[PDB]
Amino acid sequence: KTVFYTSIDIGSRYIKGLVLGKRDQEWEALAFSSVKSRGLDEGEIKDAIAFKESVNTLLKELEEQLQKSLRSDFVISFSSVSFEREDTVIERDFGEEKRSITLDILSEMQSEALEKLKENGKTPLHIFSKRYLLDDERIVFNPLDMKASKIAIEYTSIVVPLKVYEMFYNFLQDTVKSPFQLKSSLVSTAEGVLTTPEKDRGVVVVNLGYNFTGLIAYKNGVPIKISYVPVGMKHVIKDVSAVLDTSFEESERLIITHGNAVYNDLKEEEIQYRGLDGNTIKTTTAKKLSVIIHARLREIMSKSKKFFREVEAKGIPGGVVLTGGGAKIPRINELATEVFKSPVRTGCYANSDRPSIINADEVANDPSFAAAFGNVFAVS
Ligand SMILES: Nc1ncnc2c1ncn2[C@@H]1O[C@H](COP(=O)(O)OP(=O)(O)OP(=O)(O)O)[C@@H](O)[C@H]1O
Ligand SMILES: [Mg+2]
Repeated sequence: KTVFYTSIDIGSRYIKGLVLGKRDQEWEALAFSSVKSRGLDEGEIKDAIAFKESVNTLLKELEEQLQKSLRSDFVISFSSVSFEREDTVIERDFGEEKRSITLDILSEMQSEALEKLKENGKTPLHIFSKRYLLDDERIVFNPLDMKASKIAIEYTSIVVPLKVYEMFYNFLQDTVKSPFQLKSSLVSTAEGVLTTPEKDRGVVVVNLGYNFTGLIAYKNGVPIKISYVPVGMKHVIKDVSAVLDTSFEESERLIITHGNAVYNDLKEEEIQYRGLDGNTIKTTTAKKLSVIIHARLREIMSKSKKFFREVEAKGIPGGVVLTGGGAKIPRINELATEVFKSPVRTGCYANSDRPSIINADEVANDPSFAAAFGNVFAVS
């Protein structure tokens, strides 16, 4: 039997869809597509009508490719500036009795934790067992099948204000014709591009998103910090449009097709583009475009450099993994290496520890689909 794993990644610019099939442990990419996101500046959906259709267009495209009808459970991730880390510990005392830890005991405890994390108007999207202690002072890597008299588990969780949660939940409930689970797009991205030795030794994931740049760091298998910089790709595009009387659409087209993270060695070859709201065709050079881009990019990083240090107080054995649309700008890793002074690589599903899904060559190598993959594996 082929069990289906549907996944949606709601971004401020694009909504990515993906459907994976597991059969014998035969991960395959049965369907996938991307669509222009609508109805939300970001964080908030300011036009649920426009937004709901964007999600339906995606759903149509997906169902069509599958020559089927999606009725399986969905895993939907979305981006927010309000995601944050929260911990909680849960303990059990079986008295003098020396009970053996089973999966049941572990899920009860994780459930106890989920409840506790639901407070202060926040609600957990991801939970990670951080450490295990059997009857005070015996750190184990896996408590399962071990007999203890007492057990304490510290959990790390990524939470969101239920205010934001409701917003997405309500609208998606009237669009997705099946139950689902919301997830952080930043955490899922990390889960879909990182490697175990990386999540373990220490690594920083820098998502070069649209409205902002997301920051998340892992150490010892779980995230230890998460934040962002209020500077994203949207700003690089505003910059290009400002310097060149061009429109925002034309600005993005240029960035996507001619942009480069290193301008110093480019040729001054001519590049044409339509002026602001007119046929008036104007012209720039390859180098001038990249000069405008370069500035914005140096800011984004130089600005997220304090995060690098802030976590350094708890790791670059893994360096930085760049993901998101920005990660696709040519030679951006080269710019990042100079700014962060550490090893920099591009994140995508292919360069991860994760299973080598079959028929899935383009999206698995696309940084923009990282989260889509993460959503599925950030579960089972
Ligand atoms: N191939 C590319 N080369 C360079 N820049 C690109 C490329 N593809 C996309 N971008 C840039 O990335 C932006 C989209 O970023 P991204 O794909 O991270 O957005 P998103 O997932 O919709 O947003 P969010 O960060 O809220 O999840 C575009 O506005 C564009 O400027
Ligand atoms: Mg994204």
